[PDB]
Amino acid sequence: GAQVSTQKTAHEIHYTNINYYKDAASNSANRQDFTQDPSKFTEPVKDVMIKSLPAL
Amino acid sequence: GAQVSTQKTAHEIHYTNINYYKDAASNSANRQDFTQDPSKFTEPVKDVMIKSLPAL
Amino acid sequence: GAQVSTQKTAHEIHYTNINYYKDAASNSANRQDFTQDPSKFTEPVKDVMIKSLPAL
Amino acid sequence: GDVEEAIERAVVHVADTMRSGPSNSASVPALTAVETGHTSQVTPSDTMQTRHVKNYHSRSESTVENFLGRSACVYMEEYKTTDNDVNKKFVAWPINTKQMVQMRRKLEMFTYLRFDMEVTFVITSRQDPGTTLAQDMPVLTHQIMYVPPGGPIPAKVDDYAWQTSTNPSIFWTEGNAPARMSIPFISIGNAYSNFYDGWSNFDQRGSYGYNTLNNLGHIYVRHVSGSSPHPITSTIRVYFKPKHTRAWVPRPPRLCQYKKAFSVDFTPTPITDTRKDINTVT
Amino acid sequence: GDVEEAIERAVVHVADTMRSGPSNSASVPALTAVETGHTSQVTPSDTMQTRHVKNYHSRSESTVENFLGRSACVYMEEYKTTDNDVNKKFVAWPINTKQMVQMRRKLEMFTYLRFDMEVTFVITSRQDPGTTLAQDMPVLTHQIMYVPPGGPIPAKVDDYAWQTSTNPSIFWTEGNAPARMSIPFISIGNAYSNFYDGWSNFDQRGSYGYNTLNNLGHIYVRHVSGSSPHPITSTIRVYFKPKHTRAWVPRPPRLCQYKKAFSVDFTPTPITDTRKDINTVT
Amino acid sequence: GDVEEAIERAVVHVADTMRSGPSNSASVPALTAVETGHTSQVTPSDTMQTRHVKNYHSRSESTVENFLGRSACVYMEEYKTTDNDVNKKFVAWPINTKQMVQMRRKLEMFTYLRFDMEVTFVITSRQDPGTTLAQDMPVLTHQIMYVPPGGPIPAKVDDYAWQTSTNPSIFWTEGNAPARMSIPFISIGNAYSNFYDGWSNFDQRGSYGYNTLNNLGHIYVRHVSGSSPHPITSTIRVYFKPKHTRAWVPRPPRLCQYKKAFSVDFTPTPITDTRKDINTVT
Amino acid sequence: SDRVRSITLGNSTITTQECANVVVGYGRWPTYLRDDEATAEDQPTQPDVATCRFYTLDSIKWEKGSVGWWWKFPEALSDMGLFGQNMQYHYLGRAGYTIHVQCNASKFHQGCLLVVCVPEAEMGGAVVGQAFSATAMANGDKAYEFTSATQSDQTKVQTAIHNAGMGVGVGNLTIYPHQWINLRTNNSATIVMPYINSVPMDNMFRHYNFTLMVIPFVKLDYADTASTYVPITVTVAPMCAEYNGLRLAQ
Amino acid sequence: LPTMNTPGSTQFLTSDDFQSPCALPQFDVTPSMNIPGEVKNLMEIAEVDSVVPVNNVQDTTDQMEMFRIPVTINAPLQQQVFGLRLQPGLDSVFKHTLLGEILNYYAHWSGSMKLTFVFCGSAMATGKFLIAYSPPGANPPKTRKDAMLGTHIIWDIGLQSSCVLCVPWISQTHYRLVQQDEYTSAGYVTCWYQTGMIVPPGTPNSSSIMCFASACNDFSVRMLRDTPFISQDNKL
Amino acid sequence: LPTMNTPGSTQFLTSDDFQSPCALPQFDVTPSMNIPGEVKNLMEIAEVDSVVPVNNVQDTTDQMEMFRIPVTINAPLQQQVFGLRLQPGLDSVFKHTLLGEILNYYAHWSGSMKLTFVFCGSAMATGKFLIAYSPPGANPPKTRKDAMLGTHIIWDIGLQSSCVLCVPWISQTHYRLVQQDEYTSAGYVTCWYQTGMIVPPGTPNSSSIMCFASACNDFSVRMLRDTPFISQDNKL
Amino acid sequence: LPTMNTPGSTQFLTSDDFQSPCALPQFDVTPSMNIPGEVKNLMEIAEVDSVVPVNNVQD
Ligand SMILES: CN1CCN(Cc2ccc(NCc3ccc(F)c(F)c3)cc2)CC1
Ligand SMILES: CN1CCN(Cc2ccc(NCc3ccc(F)c(F)c3)cc2)CC1
Ligand SMILES: CN1CCN(Cc2ccc(NCc3ccc(F)c(F)c3)cc2)CC1
Repeated sequence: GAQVSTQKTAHEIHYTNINYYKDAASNSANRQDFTQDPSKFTEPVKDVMIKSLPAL
Repeated sequence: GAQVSTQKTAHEIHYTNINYYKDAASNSANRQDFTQDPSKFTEPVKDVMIKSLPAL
Repeated sequence: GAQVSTQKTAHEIHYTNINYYKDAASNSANRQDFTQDPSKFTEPVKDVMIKSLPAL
Repeated sequence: GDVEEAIERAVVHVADTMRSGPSNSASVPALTAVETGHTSQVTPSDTMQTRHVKNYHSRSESTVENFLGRSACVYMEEYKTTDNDVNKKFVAWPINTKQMVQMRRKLEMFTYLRFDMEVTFVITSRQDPGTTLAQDMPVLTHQIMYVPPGGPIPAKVDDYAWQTSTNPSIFWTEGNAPARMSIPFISIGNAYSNFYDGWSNFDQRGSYGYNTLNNLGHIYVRHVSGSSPHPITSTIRVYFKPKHTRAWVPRPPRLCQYKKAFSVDFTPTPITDTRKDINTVT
Repeated sequence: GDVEEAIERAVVHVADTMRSGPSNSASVPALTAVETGHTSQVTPSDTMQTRHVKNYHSRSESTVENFLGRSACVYMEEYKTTDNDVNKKFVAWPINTKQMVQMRRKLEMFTYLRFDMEVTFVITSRQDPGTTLAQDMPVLTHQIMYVPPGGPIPAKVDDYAWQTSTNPSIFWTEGNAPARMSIPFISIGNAYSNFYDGWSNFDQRGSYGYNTLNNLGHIYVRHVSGSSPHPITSTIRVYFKPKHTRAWVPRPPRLCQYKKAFSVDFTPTPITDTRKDINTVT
Repeated sequence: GDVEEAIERAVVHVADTMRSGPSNSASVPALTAVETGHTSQVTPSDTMQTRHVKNYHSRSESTVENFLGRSACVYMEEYKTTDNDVNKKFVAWPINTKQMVQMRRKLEMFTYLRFDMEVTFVITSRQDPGTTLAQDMPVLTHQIMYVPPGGPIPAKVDDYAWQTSTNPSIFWTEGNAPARMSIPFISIGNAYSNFYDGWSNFDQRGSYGYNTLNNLGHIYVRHVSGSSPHPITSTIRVYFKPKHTRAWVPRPPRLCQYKKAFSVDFTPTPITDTRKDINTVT
Repeated sequence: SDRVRSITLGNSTITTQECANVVVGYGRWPTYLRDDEATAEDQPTQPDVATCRFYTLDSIKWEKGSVGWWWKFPEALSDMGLFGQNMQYHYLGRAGYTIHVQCNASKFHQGCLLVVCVPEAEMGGAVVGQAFSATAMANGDKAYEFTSATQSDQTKVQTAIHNAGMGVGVGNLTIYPHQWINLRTNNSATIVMPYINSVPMDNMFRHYNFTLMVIPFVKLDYADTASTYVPITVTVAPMCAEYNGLRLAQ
Repeated sequence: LPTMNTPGSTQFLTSDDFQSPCALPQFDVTPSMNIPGEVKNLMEIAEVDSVVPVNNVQDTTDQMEMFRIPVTINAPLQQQVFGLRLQPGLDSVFKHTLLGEILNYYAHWSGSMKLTFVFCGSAMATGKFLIAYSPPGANPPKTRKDAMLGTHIIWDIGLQSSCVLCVPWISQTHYRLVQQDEYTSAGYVTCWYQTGMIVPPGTPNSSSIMCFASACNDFSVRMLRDTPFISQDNKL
Repeated sequence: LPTMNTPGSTQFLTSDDFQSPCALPQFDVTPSMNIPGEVKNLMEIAEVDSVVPVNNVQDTTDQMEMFRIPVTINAPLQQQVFGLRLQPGLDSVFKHTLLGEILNYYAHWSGSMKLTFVFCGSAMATGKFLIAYSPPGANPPKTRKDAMLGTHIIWDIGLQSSCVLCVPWISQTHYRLVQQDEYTSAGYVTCWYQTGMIVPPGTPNSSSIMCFASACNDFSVRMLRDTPFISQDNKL
Repeated sequence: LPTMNTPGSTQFLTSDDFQSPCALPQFDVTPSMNIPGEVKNLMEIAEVDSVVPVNNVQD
């Protein structure tokens, strides 16, 4: 039961991982996630504002 | 001959195991069993009693 | 997820590789590439010259 | 058959709480009768209005497997590399789990047990104080030997018995990881017994108590060939870690302090501590 | 099922720049109103002509997982193998992350955290200076014991409490790799809290601040059985490395120097450094 | 997908030699004109009769990957465990590849480079000579810390900065294998530059040469807690091994001996050695 | 026009004829506790309308020399209508809030205010290594004064404005939910704050959920007018409040 | 096969799970037998009732008195029968009960609790009692009027001699510390006379009550820890 | 199974990723809860505005003055309002801003920046301002005629009280050092009077402006490094 | 898992090829650019002409 995934590298490559312990806390760091969303802190307003239109 | 099973983690993940020795006593602890039944010590009576109904 | 490839040896043979780390910089040296092209430094002229024909 | 894929055990979460509203009826869940020896199965939903709650808590850490699945010291002893007294240069320990208090109390919560054993040895050395200490000695080596009941017992460090041909043994060198082994279930009965309310002889005479069933053997340790110009003292600690455990017939935990390694003798103790009066809550 | 083949996360590159030409219209992207508390989303393409550019830069290294995924010292202490003072032969440290400044400041950028922990121990020894140093001692061994809150606490190096039966422990020998373990999320709440603006007692009295929620336990260390003719001093360093991290409610980084290990007390500090005048740029 | 089976690279052998016979024609392969800056592509088959030969030679060992794929010392330094001078108990080295001559010359055959780095550390210790040497000390431990540009710099062995929370570090103990790590391509530009014919300030003033682009940071090393009754000296050697290399714009190898670690300064040197006369061949 | 806003909670209404948008916490609207996230067993009480309404919390006076003020919640509403009674009679509580801060002045006045809600705004004592009572930081609905100079009295919190009494740069408070009241183009600020905490519920007498701060970044100024000060008023309204654990009154 | 050792090699962790060689190869174990009463989880023990020594009056010459709660025929209209703190792992009352012992091996606990009271008076005696649970607060109740505000049940004594008070799990956190403090308080439990005890002629003037403690089916524990009740100074 | 240890075995690297044994086997973690305001990347913080203390006049008795840029009714036709170097991680102006703090944890940075200016004068006041960004050069601008050559925007004060100047990313290298030097300079930013500020009778003669700094959506950082702003001498 | 170390363990060979941990996890490298004049083998250099100093007359 092995997992194969790509590894970080511009535009110019696989590694295998296996878990040996029965506790999920023993796994290695999952530092491959890159999803993000800044609208929570930058646009917390109630009514959406179009950049082109005047603010008020 | 490898075994794949889930690992403990709320609601937000596999590990591989292989046995190397010919004696079952050498295996790792099987601490993944969670079945339990307390009726043996809490309800040892002969005639089942309904909680809603009076005890006597 | 294992890779199998030939290993250097005249005319008289496989090795397996697996990547364990999540960063491509950790991989081993890829010293199996042998493509080359010297025309960049030896024939940098604009008009191709045929060896048999006179240079000028 | 490169992967078996063991099915999930299915996390067993604790019971949820169901919404309950006002009630007025002849059913009386609260009233019961403990005289039957039956513990009531009421829930908070049966006595006051409650909201719906989903519990994701699990009782994984309370399993007997996990409760007893921790290594614990069971014995420690000292022996010198060189000395005048022959008996002081090696250890001879009859195996038993009653020497150290914490592990004893943990085990004594169940009448019968059945498990595999994992044994680990921690060995350390130190130079004894003295007037002259300047010496050079290579790394030391130690031997651990297990003697099932009835086997020959060495009488000195350099006895012939140390040439084990059937007795399992471990040779270990300082600076490496601690030694380890696995031991299967080696009881003549169907389960280890922590308590034994009986005698040895058929006429109700002789030894009494759990001392009668203790016949697990001995353990001997020595320095292989180290013999320093000046004394060197070493200490060994033994750790037990049950595996694949099953338990039967739970019993109340002990309250009085232990006083003997092969008996239940004790001194009467107060039930618990006291307070100013029945109403004091501060 | 010999290979799962986890799908690619798909490198998320930063936004590109689109070509823009001369404009003359009633739209005014530049003008906005910060009074709304909304940060403007303008781009350079909205105020000057720009060429088309493909950006291959990525924000991989700025993730919270990577930002906090570095081991850092959190505590160091010294203990002697032999000495007159009993309290000086072992360490007793209440667990907390506020002792060392850098790691504290890193953590304090988020109000709430939830992560697994990876702990590593670095142990070193040295012979104390003295008039006579000629001695021979085998390799030393150390024991690390973790005591959850409410458990028994040893009072001396050779106390009975060192016979751990339920408390996890590590036995380590010098010359090998540093010891290591993994610790899951062990908070009673749903997340660790770096700050707590509240009191302990319900009448707004007693302890105040994050000191109230610190109940992680203790760590004890000792030499197993080493007792040298001459003193030997050892030092232990503890390193924490969060894993699988999640963070909430960011807060501005601290500006004033730390002064207490269990309080936010500080001294007023200037906002920043000064320069000759508002126009000086040299 | 248990096996990928990477296709063979197909050994690229050198060109063969084709059989050639007597010729008499207007074609003149031998005659050319170097004024065009074009190197002639003639072969021995074009000027004398030759037999057919199959060449199995390969140019595998001449690839840039293999040419630079060898670890080489780049720096060595000494530091004492205990001494009066604070600055003498630890090392602080600004990273640069110009210190050691051989590796410098190897790199300087290309104008631009782009590669990953593999770093290995070799550490050794020795007891300083003195009148009294009889002492006993456990194994020593060392710490290596990497400080990117702009980070805090320690000023003494026991400074607070040694509590790395973001700066990567390695703790190593003597008697084990040498420490090692991998470093990715960490240049702000698209490739490392060995040479830089330019200035720092925009008015053609200030620092000149490759010293301007050297901003890789520092490396610090110290004994963790070792403090012996008598001085002990340690030495550290740093080895660099490029991986996944690409090179551009080759340049002629250097001829004059190096004289400065951050400049191209040199002294004029003869082109080559001499002989008796133009005809001497003995 | 989007310059006019109207908010109706319970039996109270707020109308502002000149205002900006309404910031909404971290993009999360207040809501009741879900069944799969709760921990307490017994039925909660949800006295909407009776408790979800606007409560004006006294008034301050903005002078040319003002430095700022702060309030701490929910303790500020400790004795305000049925909300206070419910908070007294219950062990656990949970509720979001809607904060509305009014400040109006003529076209000829100038000034700028920063309105910000700081969750878990822990504060340090005036003298390091010295404890203070629960009276120098919250005493009901009364507002507390910041200080331009460094505080010296040991019985009260460090009031140095530029550090915000938290050891952080005052200019960096923008990270928290906030709004600006600029007299040129604004008269009020509205913030909707969801329930933020590390546990589903908590006691409201022992824990200060969040702190409200008003800081004049540009000091008030005017010339040749009969008005000497600009009053400032604060109005709050709990939303989706629910209590649990009925006990005797504290 | 190239390899590199990561940190943590050669360490001995007392809570690890690794395979190790067997010292007695091909050993034949004794066949298993299904002994009655198998236990597979300490919670099964934790849910069994046990008597609570509520009468800790600092003057108990006879130890068995600790289990008996006195009750009298003539008492003021409203009077307190007993009161205690709800600290199952720390308070002296629950410290040594069958439930308390289990918790002391752990650090965190959560869930509801059951308190069962049994009237051991005469058959002709009668009375009513009010039992109330007060969540955490600034001050514990002092009079019945204060107690009756919180969760409570009115207990009537008749043919059924036992009544159960279920203490609900009301807390701000999912878990509570066994070594409880001000932050994680749990409240108080008190009992008061509702009507008083009445007896006919020729009966004893005093009676006794007993209390039983147990955990509900949602109870659970976490973080194993070594208990502090048992200690030794020298090897046995 | 034959094996050989490669160099690097038994070393402790502070930034490694390896599996290790768990010290608390089968531990039950508390259920997760979705607290509002989750953050998954420091850039999300970096894009939030923060006030820039531009008025560092070496004579600020009152600290809060550092945030106010003075403006006067009567000034020469062309006059400079302020000027500063564009060194977000090194210059004292941007050193301690919400953006500057994040960069100081890294060594390389790239991308564009936003500077927002808000006029906090009276409602009756009016004026125009010229804000220009000058790429790196031998000499910074000295007069408006020099400044207007580079990138700039003419700001008109009206109902909309805020204007945004987007500083484009113009550089010879893909990245720039946080510890900036002559080689990797970034240029200057200056503001000048375009028309001047005019006020009617009965208004204050002075006004103030504030500046906000934030990063665009193409901003990024690299090479984590320990910040130099915080230090200690003794264990706390 | 039983194992035995063969000779050569813990040695440092300067021309070995082994994987090692990365000290800067999830580091984002600068995008590649095709600079003119890439060289992939020293022979390419070796085939370029160069002037030979034949007149070594010791004077
Ligand atoms: C009366 N029983 C005896 C067993 N005791 C538990 C027990 C069982 C076996 C052991 N050790 C078995 C063992 C394991 C490994 C050895 F090398 C060895 F010699 C012996 C220790 C404690 C419970 C009470
Ligand atoms: C109030 N919180 C306490 C936790 N602190 C973070 C934290 C959490 C856990 C730890 N260590 C947990 C731990 C890990 C391993 C052990 F062996 C051990 F005893 C304890 C250290 C810091 C943030 C503030
Ligand atoms: C001006 N360039 C600088 C780089 N130099 C090559 C070079 C690049 C990087 C390094 N070392 C990078 C490094 C690798 C590992 C570390 F721990 C560390 F701190 C730094 C050494 C030489 C060529 C000339």
